[PDB]
Amino acid sequence: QTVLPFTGLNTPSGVAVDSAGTVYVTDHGNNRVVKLAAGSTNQVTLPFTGLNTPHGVAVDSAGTVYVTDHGNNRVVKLAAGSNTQTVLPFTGLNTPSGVAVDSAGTVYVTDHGNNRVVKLAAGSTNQVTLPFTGLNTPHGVAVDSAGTVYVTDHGNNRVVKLAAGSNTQTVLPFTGLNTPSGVAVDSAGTVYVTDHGNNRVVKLAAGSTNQVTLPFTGLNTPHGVAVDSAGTVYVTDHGNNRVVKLAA
Repeated sequence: QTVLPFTGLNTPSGVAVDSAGTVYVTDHGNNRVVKLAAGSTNQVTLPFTGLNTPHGVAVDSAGTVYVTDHGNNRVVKLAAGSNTQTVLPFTGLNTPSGVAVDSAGTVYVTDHGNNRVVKLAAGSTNQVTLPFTGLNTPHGVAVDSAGTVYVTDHGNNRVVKLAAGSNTQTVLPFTGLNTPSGVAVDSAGTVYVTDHGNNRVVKLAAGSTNQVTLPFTGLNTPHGVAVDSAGTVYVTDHGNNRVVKLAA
């Protein structure tokens, strides 16, 4: 386990990693989003403005960065190479937490306060509610290359998934979870979950029934998880104000 050379993090929450290995962190307690290029020792503050207790972070294939501005019940994005953020036209959000973006630019948000997950096609002004059932304070969301949507049903200690267009969810065969937070999915379909209440990260290969505990050490109320193209796993060790990683 390697501690990434971020500085000054305060209760960090969301984490994402893009195709170049740049790691994006929502520095929730400082109302900012920072990033660290692969192999770099100096973080960069992204020119977001007006954030308030931000939570989730995502990056799409064009390098646009999306942040759940939780305290303001909104989702904001910033194109790579741009100074001017834009606000996504979501409506009626309440303490939203996670955000994910698929290969078509569709944006998915866990509307945590309303026990629902909503999505917005790129350029649309009309969100739709995904047909999840029985969610209870959902936290994390991820979407894979097939458009399958994965959600940590935090209040119910389970992880559920919805195939693209599918009408009822599948409960993933995790076991023993406790207030799970972040979720990530790698290129092989392996699902990674921050088992926040148990201070651990677990993973489940696609179609497998037996989860595996990753060898992180000393985690304290961890929040987000991300996995890059090399299979390296990144975790926001929220209670310790750090981001740690495990190479495969």
